[PDB]
Amino acid sequence: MKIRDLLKARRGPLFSFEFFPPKDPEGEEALFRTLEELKAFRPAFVSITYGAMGSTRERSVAWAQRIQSLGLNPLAHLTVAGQSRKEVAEVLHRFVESGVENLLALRGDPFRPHPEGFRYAAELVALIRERYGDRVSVGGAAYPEGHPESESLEADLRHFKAKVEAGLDFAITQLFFNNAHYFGFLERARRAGIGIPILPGIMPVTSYRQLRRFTEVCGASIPGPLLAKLERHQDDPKAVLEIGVEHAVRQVAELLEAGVEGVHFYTLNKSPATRMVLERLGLRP
Amino acid sequence: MKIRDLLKARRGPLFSFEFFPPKDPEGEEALFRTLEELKAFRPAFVSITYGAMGSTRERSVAWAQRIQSLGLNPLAHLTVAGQSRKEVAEVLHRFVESGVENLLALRGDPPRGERVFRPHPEGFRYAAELVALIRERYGDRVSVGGAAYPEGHPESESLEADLRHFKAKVEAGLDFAITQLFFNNAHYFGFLERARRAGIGIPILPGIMPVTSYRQLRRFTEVCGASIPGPLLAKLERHQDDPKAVLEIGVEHAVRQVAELLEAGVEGVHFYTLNKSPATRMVLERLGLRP
Ligand SMILES: Cc1cc2nc3c(=O)[nH]c(=O)nc-3n(C[C@H](O)[C@H](O)[C@H](O)COP(=O)(O)OP(=O)(O)OC[C@H]3O[C@@H](n4cnc5c(N)ncnc54)[C@H](O)[C@@H]3O)c2cc1C
Ligand SMILES: Cc1cc2nc3c(=O)[nH]c(=O)nc-3n(C[C@H](O)[C@H](O)[C@H](O)COP(=O)(O)OP(=O)(O)OC[C@H]3O[C@@H](n4cnc5c(N)ncnc54)[C@H](O)[C@@H]3O)c2cc1C
Ligand code: NA
Ligand code: NA
Repeated sequence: MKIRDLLKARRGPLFSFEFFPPKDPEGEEALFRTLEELKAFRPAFVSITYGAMGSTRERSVAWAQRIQSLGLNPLAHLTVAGQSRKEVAEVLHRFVESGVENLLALRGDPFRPHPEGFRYAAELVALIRERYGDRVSVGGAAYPEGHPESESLEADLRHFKAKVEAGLDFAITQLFFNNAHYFGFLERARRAGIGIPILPGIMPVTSYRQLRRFTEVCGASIPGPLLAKLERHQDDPKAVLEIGVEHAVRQVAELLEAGVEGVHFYTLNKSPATRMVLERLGLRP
Repeated sequence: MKIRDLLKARRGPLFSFEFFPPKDPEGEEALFRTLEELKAFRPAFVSITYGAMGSTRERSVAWAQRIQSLGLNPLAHLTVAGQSRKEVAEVLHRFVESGVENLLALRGDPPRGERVFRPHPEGFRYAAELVALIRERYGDRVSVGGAAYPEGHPESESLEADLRHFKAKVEAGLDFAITQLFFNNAHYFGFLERARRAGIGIPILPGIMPVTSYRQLRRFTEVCGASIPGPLLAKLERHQDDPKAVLEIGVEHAVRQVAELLEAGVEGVHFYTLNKSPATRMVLERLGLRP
C-alpha cells in the first residue's frame, strides 16, 4: 500500500523501521534475525537504504523484494549522486517492476553531480512523477536542525519547500533527540505553507561512540543531560542501551500524545533497542 | 530607557550583555575592565543577575546602581526563591528607587543537590506572580522581561505545558522575554514560531553564550537542558585542552549564529559574557559591529 494512502486511512500511528543492505553474509544473517524479531510489531512500512553513489543498487533491490516476501511494505530509498540520469531511471524502473510503490528520493553524499546526473533530490522527485504519476508514493528527507550544507535555515526550508512542490507525499526527518527540534520544524514548515505529513525519525542510542559519530556527520544536537549520562556509563553497554531506550521512550510517548502520524526508527539492523522502546510503550500487537 | 520603548523605537538590533555581581575586589576590578571594553559596543541595556535566594541582593543593587551611573541601562534580575513576598517587594522597591526601570522577573533555582523547588512558606512559587506584583505596584512605569526556554525547561511535564506556562507568564504582563542559551538557531526560530502560533506577540530576544571552555559548556547544558550540535561538540572535545583553540571555535560558532539571527531581523541579541570581554568583543568585531 502507498504511504500516502496509509497516512489517510490509518488514524493511529504508522511505525516504520529503517535497514541498510549488509555487505557480507554474516551481516545478512543478522538482518534476517532482526527482521524476524521486528516484523512481529507489524510496521506500516520498512525502508531499505541505498549506497550514495549506486554501490548497493542490486542489494537494495534484492532487500526491497525480501521485505515484500515477508509480507512487509517496502520504502525504497534512491539517490542521485554518482549516477547518470539513465542509471537512476533504470534502478527506479527495477524497483517499480518489483511492485515497490513507495520511494524515498534523496540526493546522497560524496558534492558535485555526475556529469549526466541530477543535482538535487527534487529532480528525482520530478522524474518519478513525470513517469509514474500517482502510481507510486514519494517521500523526501527533512532536517529539523537544518542540512549542514545549507547557507541558512531560511534557504533550507525554502529548498525543502521546492522539493515538496516537485511532488512529495510525505517527508521523514533526520534524527533528533529533543522533541522541541521536531515541533519547531513542523510549525515553521506549516507557516511556509507545507501541508504534507512529516514523520519524525528516531534513533535509540545503543553506543556513545555511534551517537557521537552520527550527530557529528548529520548535524543533529545532543541534549546536555543525555550526553553527560551516556558519557558516565559509556563503558557499560547494558547501561547505555538502557539509557538510550529510556530517552527514546520519553521522546516517542510525547510525539504520540501530540498526535504525530508515525515514527520512523533508525535500527542500524539491530532489534533490541527498537523492541524495548515499543514494548515499553505497550505497542507489541 | 524602558526596553519596551527601545524595541519599538529601534528598527535595528538591540545588543545587550549579561553580568553577574562579583564577590570581591578582584572580581569587581575584572568586571569594570570588561565593562570598559564592552561599553564601546553601545549596548541598549546591560543585565545584572540575582543570586537565587536573595543572600547577595545588595551586590545586585550596587551593580544596578553602578551600571545606571555609568550611563548604561540596567536590566535588574530578581528571583522569588527563598524569600518572602515582602522581602521581594523590598528589593524591587530598592531597584526602582535607584532609577532601575527594567526588571527581569525569575523564579530562581533550589540549592544544588535539591531536585524539588519549594517556595518560601510566605513567598511566591512562579515568576508570573512576581510579574503581577511588579505591574500591580508600578504599572507601565517599568518594563518587565521573563525567561523563555526554546528547548523546554527541565522541570516542565511536556513542551505543551512548557509553552502554556510561558504564555500565562506573558499574560501576567511581560513586555519581552530573553531565551535560555542555544547553539543552533533552529531551536530559537522553532520556539518563536511555536510562541506566535500560541498567540504570543512580545519580542523574544535570543540569548547567546560564546563558548570559552569545554567543561563549562558541558555543565551549563547539563543544568539548562540545552543541546550541543554534534559537529561543535566534536571540535571542542578535540581541542578542549587548548583554551585558545576553544575560544576560537566558540567565537566562530557564535559569529555564524549571530550573523544569521541579525540577517533574519531579530529584535536583538543578549550575550552571556560570564564577566569576560574577549569572546563577545571578538564576535562583534568580526561581524563589523564596533562603531
Ligand atoms: C530519512 C533519511 C533517509 C536517508 N537515506 C539515505 C540513503 O539511503 N542513502 C544516502 O546516501 N543518503 C541518505 N540520506 C542522507 C541524504 O542523502 C543526505 O542528507 C544528503 O546530504 C542530502 O539529501 P537530500 O535529499 O536531503 O538533499 P536535497 O534536498 O537535494 O538537498 C541537498 C542540499 O542542497 C540544498 N538544496 C536543495 N535544493 C536546492 C536548490 N534548488 N538550490 C540550492 N541548494 C538546494 C539543500 O538545502 C541541501 O543543502 C537519508 C537522509 C534521511 C533524512
Ligand atoms: C535570561 C535568563 C536569566 C536568568 N537569570 C537568572 C538569575 O539572575 N538568577 C537566577 O537564580 N536564575 C536565573 N535564571 C534561571 C531561572 O531562574 C531558572 O530557569 C528557573 O529554573 C526557572 O525560572 P523561570 O522564571 O524561567 O521559571 P517559571 O516561569 O517560574 O517556570 C518554572 C517551572 O515551572 C513551570 N511553570 C510555570 N508556571 C507554571 C504554572 N502556573 N503551573 C505549573 N508549572 C508552571 C515552568 O514551565 C517551569 O517548568 C535565568 C534564566 C534566563 C533564561
Ligand atoms: Na494518519
Ligand atoms: Na525593534
